[PDB]
Amino acid sequence: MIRSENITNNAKNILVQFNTPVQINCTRPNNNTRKSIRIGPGQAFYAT
Amino acid sequence: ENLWVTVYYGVPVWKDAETTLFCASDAKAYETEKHNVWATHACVPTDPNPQEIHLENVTEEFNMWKNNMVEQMHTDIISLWDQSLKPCVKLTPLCVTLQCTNVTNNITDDMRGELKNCSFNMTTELRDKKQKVYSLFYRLDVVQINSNKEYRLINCNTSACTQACPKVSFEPIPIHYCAPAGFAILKCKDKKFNGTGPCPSVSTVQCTHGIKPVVSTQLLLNGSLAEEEVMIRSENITNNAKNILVQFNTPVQINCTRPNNNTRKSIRIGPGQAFYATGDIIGDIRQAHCNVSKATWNETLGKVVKQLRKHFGNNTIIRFANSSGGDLEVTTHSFNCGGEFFYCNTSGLFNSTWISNNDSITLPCRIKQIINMWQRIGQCMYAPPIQGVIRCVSNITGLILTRDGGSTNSTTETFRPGGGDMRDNWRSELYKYKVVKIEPLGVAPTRCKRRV
Amino acid sequence: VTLQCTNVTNNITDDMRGELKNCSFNMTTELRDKKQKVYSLFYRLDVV
Amino acid sequence: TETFRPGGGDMRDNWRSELYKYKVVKIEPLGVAPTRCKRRV
Amino acid sequence: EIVMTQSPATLSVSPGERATLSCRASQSVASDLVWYQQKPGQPPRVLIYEASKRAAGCPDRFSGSGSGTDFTLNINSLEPEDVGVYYCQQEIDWPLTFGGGTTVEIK
Amino acid sequence: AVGIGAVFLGFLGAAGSTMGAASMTLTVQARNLLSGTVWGIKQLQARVLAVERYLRDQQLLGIWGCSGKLICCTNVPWNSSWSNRNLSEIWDNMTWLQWDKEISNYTQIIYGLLEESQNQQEKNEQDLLALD
Amino acid sequence: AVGIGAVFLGFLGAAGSTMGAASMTLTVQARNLLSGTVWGIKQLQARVLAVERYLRDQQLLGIWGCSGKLICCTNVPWNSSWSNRNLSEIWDNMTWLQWDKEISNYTQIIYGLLEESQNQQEKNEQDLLALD
Amino acid sequence: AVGIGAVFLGFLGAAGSTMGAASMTLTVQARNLLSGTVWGIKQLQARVLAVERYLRDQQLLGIWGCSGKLICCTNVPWNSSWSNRNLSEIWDNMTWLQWDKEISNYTQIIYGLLEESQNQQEKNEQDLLALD
Amino acid sequence: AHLVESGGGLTQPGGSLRLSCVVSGISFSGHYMHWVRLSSGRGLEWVSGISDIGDKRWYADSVRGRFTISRENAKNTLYLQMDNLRPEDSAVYYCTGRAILYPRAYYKDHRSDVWGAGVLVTVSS
Amino acid sequence: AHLVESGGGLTQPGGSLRLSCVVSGISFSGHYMHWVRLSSGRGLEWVSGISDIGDKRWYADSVRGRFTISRENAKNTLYLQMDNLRPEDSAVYYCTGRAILYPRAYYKDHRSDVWGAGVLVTVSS
Ligand SMILES: *[C@@H]1O[C@H](CO)[C@@H](O)[C@H](O)[C@H]1NC(C)=O
Ligand SMILES: *[C@@H]1O[C@H](CO)[C@@H](O)[C@H](O)[C@H]1NC(C)=O
Ligand SMILES: *[C@@H]1O[C@H](CO)[C@@H](O)[C@H](O)[C@H]1NC(C)=O
Ligand SMILES: *[C@@H]1O[C@H](CO)[C@@H](O)[C@H](O)[C@H]1NC(C)=O
Ligand SMILES: *[C@@H]1O[C@H](CO)[C@@H](O)[C@H](O)[C@H]1NC(C)=O
Ligand SMILES: *[C@@H]1O[C@H](CO)[C@@H](O)[C@H](O)[C@H]1NC(C)=O
Ligand SMILES: *[C@@H]1O[C@H](CO)[C@@H](O)[C@H](O)[C@H]1NC(C)=O
Ligand SMILES: *[C@@H]1O[C@H](CO)[C@@H](O)[C@H](O)[C@H]1NC(C)=O
Ligand SMILES: *[C@@H]1O[C@H](CO)[C@@H](O)[C@H](O)[C@H]1NC(C)=O
Ligand SMILES: *[C@@H]1O[C@H](CO)[C@@H](O)[C@H](O)[C@H]1NC(C)=O
Ligand SMILES: *[C@@H]1O[C@H](CO)[C@@H](O)[C@H](O)[C@H]1NC(C)=O
Ligand SMILES: *[C@@H]1O[C@H](CO)[C@@H](O)[C@H](O)[C@H]1NC(C)=O
Ligand SMILES: *[C@@H]1O[C@H](CO)[C@@H](O)[C@H](O)[C@H]1NC(C)=O
Ligand SMILES: *[C@@H]1O[C@H](CO)[C@@H](O)[C@H](O)[C@H]1NC(C)=O
Ligand SMILES: *[C@@H]1O[C@H](CO)[C@@H](O)[C@H](O)[C@H]1NC(C)=O
Ligand SMILES: *[C@@H]1O[C@H](CO)[C@@H](O)[C@H](O)[C@H]1NC(C)=O
Ligand SMILES: *[C@@H]1O[C@H](CO)[C@@H](O)[C@H](O)[C@H]1NC(C)=O
Ligand SMILES: *[C@@H]1O[C@H](CO)[C@@H](O)[C@H](O)[C@H]1NC(C)=O
Ligand SMILES: *[C@@H]1O[C@H](CO)[C@@H](O)[C@H](O)[C@H]1NC(C)=O
Ligand SMILES: *[C@@H]1O[C@H](CO)[C@@H](O)[C@H](O)[C@H]1NC(C)=O
Ligand SMILES: *[C@@H]1O[C@H](CO)[C@@H](O)[C@H](O)[C@H]1NC(C)=O
Ligand SMILES: *[C@@H]1O[C@H](CO)[C@@H](O)[C@H](O)[C@H]1NC(C)=O
Ligand SMILES: *[C@@H]1O[C@H](CO)[C@@H](O)[C@H](O)[C@H]1NC(C)=O
Ligand SMILES: *[C@@H]1O[C@H](CO)[C@@H](O)[C@H](O)[C@H]1NC(C)=O
Ligand SMILES: *[C@@H]1O[C@H](CO)[C@@H](O)[C@H](O)[C@H]1NC(C)=O
Ligand SMILES: *[C@@H]1O[C@H](CO)[C@@H](O)[C@H](O)[C@H]1NC(C)=O
Ligand SMILES: *[C@@H]1O[C@H](CO)[C@@H](O)[C@H](O)[C@H]1NC(C)=O
Repeated sequence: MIRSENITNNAKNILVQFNTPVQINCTRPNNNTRKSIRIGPGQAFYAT
Repeated sequence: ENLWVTVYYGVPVWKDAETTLFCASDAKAYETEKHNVWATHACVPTDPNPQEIHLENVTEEFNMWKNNMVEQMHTDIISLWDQSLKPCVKLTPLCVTLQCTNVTNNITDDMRGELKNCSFNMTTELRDKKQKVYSLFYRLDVVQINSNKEYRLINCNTSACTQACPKVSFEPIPIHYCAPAGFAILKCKDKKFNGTGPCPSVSTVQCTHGIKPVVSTQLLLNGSLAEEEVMIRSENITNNAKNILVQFNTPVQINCTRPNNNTRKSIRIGPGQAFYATGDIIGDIRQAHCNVSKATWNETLGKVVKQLRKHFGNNTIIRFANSSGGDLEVTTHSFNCGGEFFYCNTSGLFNSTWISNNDSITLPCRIKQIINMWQRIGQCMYAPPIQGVIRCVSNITGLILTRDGGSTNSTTETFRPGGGDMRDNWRSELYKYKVVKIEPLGVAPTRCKRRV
Repeated sequence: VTLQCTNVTNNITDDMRGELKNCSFNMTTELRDKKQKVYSLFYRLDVV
Repeated sequence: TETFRPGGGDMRDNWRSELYKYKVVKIEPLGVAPTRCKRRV
Repeated sequence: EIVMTQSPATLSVSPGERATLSCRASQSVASDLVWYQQKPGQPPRVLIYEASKRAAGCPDRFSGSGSGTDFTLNINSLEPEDVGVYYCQQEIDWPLTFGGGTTVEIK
Repeated sequence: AVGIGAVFLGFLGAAGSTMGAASMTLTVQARNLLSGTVWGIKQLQARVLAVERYLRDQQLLGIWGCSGKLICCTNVPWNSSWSNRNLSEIWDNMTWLQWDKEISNYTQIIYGLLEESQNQQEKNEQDLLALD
Repeated sequence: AVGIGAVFLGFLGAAGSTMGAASMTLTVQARNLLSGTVWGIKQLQARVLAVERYLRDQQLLGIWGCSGKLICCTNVPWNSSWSNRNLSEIWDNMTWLQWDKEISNYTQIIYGLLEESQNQQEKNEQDLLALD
Repeated sequence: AVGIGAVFLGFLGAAGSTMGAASMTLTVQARNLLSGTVWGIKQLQARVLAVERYLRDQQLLGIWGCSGKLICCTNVPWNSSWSNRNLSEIWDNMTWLQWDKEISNYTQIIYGLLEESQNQQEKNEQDLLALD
Repeated sequence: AHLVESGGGLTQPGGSLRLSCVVSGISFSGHYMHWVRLSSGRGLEWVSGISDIGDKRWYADSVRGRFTISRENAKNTLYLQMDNLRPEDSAVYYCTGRAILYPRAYYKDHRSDVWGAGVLVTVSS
Repeated sequence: AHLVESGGGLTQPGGSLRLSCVVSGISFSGHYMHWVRLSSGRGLEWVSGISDIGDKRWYADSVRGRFTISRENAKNTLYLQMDNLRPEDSAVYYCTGRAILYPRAYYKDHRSDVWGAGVLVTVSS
């Protein structure tokens, strides 16, 4: 289903709705390590 | 035979419910200009003549361990303590290195290494200039970091403290928790009520009596006394992990004082922020102590043991031991005497054995300023010093006891003081109250139909 | 603060060339008097 | 030809795809209408 | 329980003629009696609920009346579509038993 | 000023009595139902719920025909599934609390019968009666 | 009356039916008008707005001669300038929404004659001609 | 009855007028009694107070036999100890504000006299033979 | 309560005129405004009229279509446009308003029939 | 308003079966559900009956105690778990629903009486 307000005008977005869900897998191929750096009294800064 | 439904409005019908309860207090402690941590100037003025109405043939079931009034009260206590500190100074520039020397100065009789004379570099109104000021901290407030040793505060690793407001007072005044119109607060008037089960004497008072929000561990302070005997109330008396709340028939008077004559000095740590620090104690330096009368405490412990023989074993010996361990709020007895937070040893009181067949007990206390209240790791409050000699007279109206694992079944019952959880403190005064919602609508058949 | 950053070029990466930066900087500790010298990995989109 | 490119930016367009079928109305229970009925004195 | 006694099992009448049915009772049923139609191969459906009032979709030919013990079902115009088995079941006591069964065949 | 002395039973005082005695004290538990930073929020949140509970009670008393009546007679018959006791075991052997715990499932069948099948009929019947 | 159940209509169920058939569902839509801190003020202003709307509707209903009245007859005469169409075209041929769209211009005028030219006149006559 | 407008009297439009003439503005004064972070909780409190002040004017009126009534008769005698004149010098030459300004002390003892000699006295007479 | 008028004048047939009736005192929103002209031989005859709520304009049988009536509740003015004129329209035009004060028992006279000072328009070749 | 009931089968006597009637369209929680079986000679014999509000169950005198009935309002499913079978129980079983639609003049037919299609239970040795 294609939904738009004024689809003859190019300045309006077109919200397309799907019938079947296209599956997408997203990953980060990195084993980061969270390191807590204490920056103040009761404050921490978690860094890579 | 020709039964028609009829509507009755105003029937005496209630069901148990949980609802918000507002505040009420006496107008004598309400019009005063001295502000309290427990805001009371926003409370409703109380009724001069409360309506205590007795119900005949009403047997209602109360449960003090699943009581929502205690949780609502605890939420209100935490909220009030949170919002009363927002206006005061944030003591975040206090986290600097400290060069502390032990105060071995002009008396130092038994306060050997408790008071520390700490000098630190502090900011001022001008951000590019720094001042060298000194303050007298306690041993519980400082910790070493690796003569003039290097120190730091105990909180600076965990949190940043907010200094308490110097004009507010941590004095518990009575608070009446009242239910909205359309609700009711039942009251168990039974004298043998253990906290759970049916109560034959139920009264529908409009709202509760004055419940003072007293901060205490291991010694329930002044409040509601039991009417006839020493009452033991436990959620499960056959459980080793349930606290044993005890009420007292007679109150045990405890006198607590600080013999030091403290001096408050203002250290301006910014544009409009002042750090009220300990100056120099003039006169005599002595350890702060609480004394409990030995004749009264022995009779009171004797009444506790005698009423504890029914629950466990009538020939089983009862032995009182000191606290096991943990944090200072659980290990020692903590309270609030005029704004100064004590942490008193209870080894003098809970040291006895009881076979089935005129002095004072001096308790050595330990004053701490930087405290972690309500066991919240991340929020701390700095109590400012109070100049002059302080003294409190208080009624020990109860105990919080923790039982260890039963050795060889029922041979000896070792009871130690517990505490730590602040919901057990409000349970000693809200045990007899519960909140019900009232449904006045009711349908019932009669022989009368509507005349058309 | 003034982050002193270098390119990573560790392991074998992949030509993620110039995407991760190894930044070392002076950060305050719990005490106001003392300072730390900690290091952290920052993406190229975060650092200027 | 009609060249289409992806958009984005306005975050409200994500929730227009879920809230397109719902709308909120207020309800007025009072109403007047003519009959032959009149009340007594 | 309130036993239900019905008419004889066959009242086969040629179409276009008014057919009259009835079913008896042991004790009083008052106004709570219904009627059903089960075609062969079809689940049953109601005709006259509360012994006087027609259901939805039923034609004007199906009419029922009666109170107390004796009740009557009146079929004004008979149709070849109206072949089926007739039942009446009480609804004032608890067991809710049905009728014996009356089968009308098309002549 | 004939007749001297004044003692009231108090609010909810007939709760242990039977329904035949607690239905004679309906004025006491009706007049006292409303009677007209934190602790500024909870006081506000309490006197909103105090008005809402009263108005929900009065709306459900005004949509049936009992607008301002303490004892209200209606036209729905009492079906035997709700209770099988013949009046005596209700009004002389049972309190109102036990009656609430007995008819608690059927508080929506009874209410819908009070509204739709009878009160919405009674106003329309009065409409057709005063039409001519 | 032994094997029957209980199924009700539901809120706004007769919105597509005609006003002659949707005039007997008024008790169904008269129930859900009342329905009994960080972002607790959207739940606290919503519980006062509904109370205010319900009380405004009740007070507007009660300043007429209709106290606790679902279908209330008034002897305010119907004007021909508000709707020229007659009976059997309103109650059998339109729903309530179309009639509301037709009468939304003159509803303030109709409320003014139900208030001023009827109630404070019938109540003044009750305390004058009758009840001395 | 055609070709003429309809202009309504504004709020408090008969403030300065005789009480007989101001007795026909009761619907005018009763319609506008309900009116349909920082700066959000104070007006919420004001709306709750306005709702709770709309009540106790319907709850003082409702406990007597005048609920839903604008002009209500009461069986309570007017003793001459209060400020009393003839009806020609009250309803024809005198405003409502002046009448409130004379009886400013006796209005409280009237409300105590309407809950004692109107109700709980005639109410007990009704309770002598209540249900037939 | 003064219905002051303006506009108009002497114009050849086929011209366009607009008459302005600025109102004061009375409530313009709830007033049914008319337009009645007074001519020699046929004095005080109806022309147009507009409702108080709505924008329904009722006209006479003879002069329908040749006049356009409009009102504005913001500037509190009433208009009448005079297009496609005929020589029988030489008359003085009165701006009048009618409303029923609804208390009716509070108001002794509930007839709010307000009139105004007429302006004279004439049409000739 | 469709009742897709299932179950049945051929089983020796003394066994157990589970007839599940799946309810769609109508309000299941407000409907009074019974069970009616039909065999040769036993014209529409009653089996069981369950309520809509409350869990009171009523059984016939011949089949009392052996059989059990249950329902889930969140699942719209009705079960008649047969136990201790007898050869006279060989019948086709109808999932029956009964309710009165209480706005009884807006509904001209204030009676549901919708019954299921029917599943056949055959028991023999
Ligand atoms: C949406 O559909 C309606 C009815 O089919 C139609 O009138 C309208 O023009 C459509 N709008 C668009 C943007 O397609
Ligand atoms: C849509 O856009 C066109 C031109 O792009 C414009 O003429 C029109 O007014 C717009 N709006 C509509 C069709 O509602
Ligand atoms: C309580 O029960 C006793 C015995 O039935 C009765 O005499 C008494 O009146 C009852 N009390 C109340 C609540 O009236
Ligand atoms: C603490 O040390 C300061 C100097 O740093 C000194 O002036 C002061 O007297 C000392 N106070 C005590 C109690 O020793
Ligand atoms: C404060 O800072 C000065 C230098 O600015 C230093 O000489 C002194 O030792 C410091 N005092 C402390 C850390 O107590
Ligand atoms: C408390 O007393 C009740 C009797 O009133 C009893 O049933 C219950 O077991 C007791 N509970 C404990 C923990 O002693
Ligand atoms: C302590 O108890 C005594 C009774 O022995 C009482 O008079 C006194 O007021 C109590 N003190 C409090 C509650 O602070
Ligand atoms: C109390 O403790 C015993 C033993 O620890 C346990 O069996 C029981 O379930 C507990 N709870 C009660 C009695 O409610
Ligand atoms: C506490 O002090 C009061 C007077 O201040 C005295 O009467 C009482 O005996 C003291 N109690 C103890 C335990 O010292
Ligand atoms: C007083 O305490 C001792 C133990 O310290 C105990 O043996 C003695 O029995 C107690 N006296 C009384 C009267 O209980
Ligand atoms: C405990 O023993 C004593 C005897 O000295 C007796 O009076 C008391 O009732 C006993 N309590 C029990 C068995 O609970
Ligand atoms: C308890 O008393 C014992 C003496 O037997 C002592 O060793 C222990 O440190 C004490 N613990 C506390 C927490 O006071
Ligand atoms: C309490 O007293 C005991 C024995 O007197 C002692 O061992 C202990 O260190 C003291 N302090 C604490 C905090 O337990
Ligand atoms: C208990 O008291 C006795 C004598 O008063 C003492 O010898 C013993 O050490 C004390 N025990 C504890 C744990 O305080
Ligand atoms: C405590 O010190 C203050 C001055 O700081 C003095 O006025 C007061 O008398 C002293 N009190 C005692 C008991 O020494
Ligand atoms: C980043 O540089 C530091 C030296 O400042 C080094 O210790 C660290 O291993 C480097 N990190 C990586 C990922 O190479
Ligand atoms: C950190 O401070 C040192 C001096 O203490 C300086 O040499 C170094 O450049 C600083 N690191 C920065 C600015 O990244
Ligand atoms: C109904 O119960 C009442 C109880 O008083 C009894 O008098 C009456 O006989 C009962 N009716 C039947 C039919 O059992
Ligand atoms: C009415 O009572 C009968 C008999 O118990 C019951 O079967 C039926 O379900 C009830 N109906 C309603 C609507 O309560
Ligand atoms: C009255 O309504 C009927 C509709 O049945 C219509 O035929 C008739 O013309 C109407 N009469 C008038 C005068 O509008
Ligand atoms: C009916 O409406 C007309 C408007 O065309 C108005 O002139 C007339 O006064 C109204 N009738 C009544 C009784 O107000
Ligand atoms: C003001 O007084 C006069 C007295 O003649 C009266 O006519 C007028 O109606 C009064 N004011 C109003 C508008 O009520
Ligand atoms: C009128 O007032 C007098 C004196 O103030 C009093 O005696 C009399 O009872 C009053 N009348 C009534 C009806 O109360
Ligand atoms: C009041 O005026 C009326 C006029 O109708 C008169 O009959 C009556 O006697 C007067 N009352 C007094 C007390 O003057
Ligand atoms: C009402 O009280 C005031 C003050 O006591 C008094 O001046 C006034 O005269 C009183 N009113 C009457 C009508 O007497
Ligand atoms: C209602 O008023 C609007 C605006 O004045 C108008 O467009 C519409 O035609 C009117 N409807 C009726 C039925 O008078
Ligand atoms: C009401 O329902 C509950 C659970 O569904 C049931 O236990 C109870 O018996 C029911 N009440 C009656 C009177 O049947």
